[PDB]
Amino acid sequence: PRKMYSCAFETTTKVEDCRVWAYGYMNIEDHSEYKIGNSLDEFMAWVLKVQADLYFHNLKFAGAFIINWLERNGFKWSADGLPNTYNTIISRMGQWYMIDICLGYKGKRKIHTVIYDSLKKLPFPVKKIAKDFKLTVLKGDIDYHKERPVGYKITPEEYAYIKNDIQIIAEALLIQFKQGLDRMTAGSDSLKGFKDIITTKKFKKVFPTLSLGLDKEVRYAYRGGFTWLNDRFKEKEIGEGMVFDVNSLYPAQMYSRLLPYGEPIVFEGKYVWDEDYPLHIQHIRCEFELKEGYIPTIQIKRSRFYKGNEYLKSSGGEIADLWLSNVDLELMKEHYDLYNVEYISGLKFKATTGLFKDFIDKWTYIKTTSEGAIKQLAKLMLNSLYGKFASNPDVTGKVPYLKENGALGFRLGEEETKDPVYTPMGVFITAWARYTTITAAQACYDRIIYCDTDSIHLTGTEIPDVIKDIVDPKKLGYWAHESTFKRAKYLRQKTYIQDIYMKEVVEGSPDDYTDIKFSVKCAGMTDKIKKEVTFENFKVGFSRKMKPKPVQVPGGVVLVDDTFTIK
DNA sequence: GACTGCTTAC
DNA sequence: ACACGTAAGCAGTC
Ligand SMILES: Nc1nc2c(ncn2[C@H]2C[C@H](O)[C@@H](COP(=O)(O)OP(=O)(O)OP(=O)(O)O)O2)c(=O)[nH]1
Ligand SMILES: [Mg+2]
Ligand SMILES: [Mn+2]
Repeated sequence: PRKMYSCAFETTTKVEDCRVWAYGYMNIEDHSEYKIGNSLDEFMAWVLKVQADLYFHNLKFAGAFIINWLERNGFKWSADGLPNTYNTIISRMGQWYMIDICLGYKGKRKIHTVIYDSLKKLPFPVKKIAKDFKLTVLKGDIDYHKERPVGYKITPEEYAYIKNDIQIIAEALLIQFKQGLDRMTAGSDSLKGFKDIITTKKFKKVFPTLSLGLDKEVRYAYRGGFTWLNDRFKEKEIGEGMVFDVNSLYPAQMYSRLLPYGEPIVFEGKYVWDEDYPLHIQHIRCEFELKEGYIPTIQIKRSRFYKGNEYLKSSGGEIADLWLSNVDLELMKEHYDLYNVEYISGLKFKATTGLFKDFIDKWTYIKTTSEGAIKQLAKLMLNSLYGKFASNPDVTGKVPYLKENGALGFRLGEEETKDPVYTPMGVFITAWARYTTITAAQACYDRIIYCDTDSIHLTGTEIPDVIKDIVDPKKLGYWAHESTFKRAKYLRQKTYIQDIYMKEVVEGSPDDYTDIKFSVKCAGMTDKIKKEVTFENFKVGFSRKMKPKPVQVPGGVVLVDDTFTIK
């Protein structure tokens, strides 16, 4: 059995002088076996000898320093596991999962140390993990702005902080390990846990591995959340209003909607109703016009004729070439007049409900009876199961290298593909979610300001009748009354501000409130820049050079300030 | 445009 | 083989 260590670095912040000044490691199963020191050389000597599993919190950061050292001390990158090489799992999106450092083989047994990201299991800051896992946490922080020359000696206080940090993570990881949550990521524990419940034999039967060609066809119909701002309210100062948000929307669809399973049947032309294959994806070419009084529902991506984020009123004289689930197509027919519809071909599926019951019951109970990180973890188990079913087969990743200037660079690796999980489930989970949210928005047409995926933002403070019997703060698939606001302003998708009514005892109301809480929502905008925002300055053209940007420099990674501009 | 390489809102 | 998802976005290179 391989030993497991919780590890951390403390690093300098200068582009011209980027290095580790402190490191710590601690045996997760024996806290007495730990060590803190001021030399990366000393840490990496231990790394190469220990032949164990290491965890850093935010491997993307520490990993840069580790790979900088490896490239300087005779290691090259290799997928083959050759002596004096290292392998990585770094995704196309720049997510770090693994560094596997190989010293060679004794016979057929690999001599290696593997380094994982604890952030993939526990995606919270260390102090938040301590608070919600109820672990010991020291008050205060290391001063990162302090000058620290090579050989700088670690103070007793700094020592205690490093030791605390690695112990918090060690303790939290062990809590999860002893629960059987032992995979390298939350998502991986999620899919495995679901397979444990239904059995692997049943998984294979009910969710067969589709061919890459068929999977690709299915994925044409795979889309995400309905995120939409009503033109009527775009960039206007709004008065009183409210937000409702579905409790676990996608898991609620998984729980109760008609969903596909098994091998699809290919058909040509228009789908013909088949009660045993009641779900389908249809390939069409058509033109369309939005019906008066209906919310637009069609957005077209990867087309030279359309803005991909724009919900379309009209096909505008071009032919829309679409692969659509039956859920989407019926919603399209409800909201649009369709013209010159060419039904080309498609795929039909067997379907049933309840395939995720026990799994959803388990994690919902945990979600409903927990708070903070624990609640958020339960939420992630539910949502990552959906994600795992729609896992892209393309697992091509990034290959690190040391460039001439001594900083790490990356190149796109060789094409790698893995088996599809079950992409039709992904297609229909999101289609039903879109249906749920859009049906509610449409029933609130007179008051609807904005939707993002599973929310409705409404003018006025009275609960609409369409959801009045299904408002609840926790219950699966019910609408939580998220907030009531005194005023708001919506510039564009995922970009809005609200003055929310609050009460001290939490969410408040126009009659009973003690405080007004200014809330900024803006995709891309980081926390310090949000603190700059006011009702007055929140507008297209707003810009602040205060967005931290991680930059590869010689020795590792530093944060430098970049701009964020509302363009 | 494609691409790299980051963010937050779901 | 390991490795949850789309969406909307900003700031760059070539
Ligand atoms: N695959 C995946 N989907 C997510 C994730 N976060 C949100 N989503 C999708 C699925 C969610 O049901 C949906 C709406 O997000 P919310 O933030 O409202 O979470 P949800 O509604 O699940 O729970 P809550 O509203 O917190 O009770 O967006 C994620 O981390 N992974
Ligand atoms: Mg939501
Ligand atoms: Mn929700």
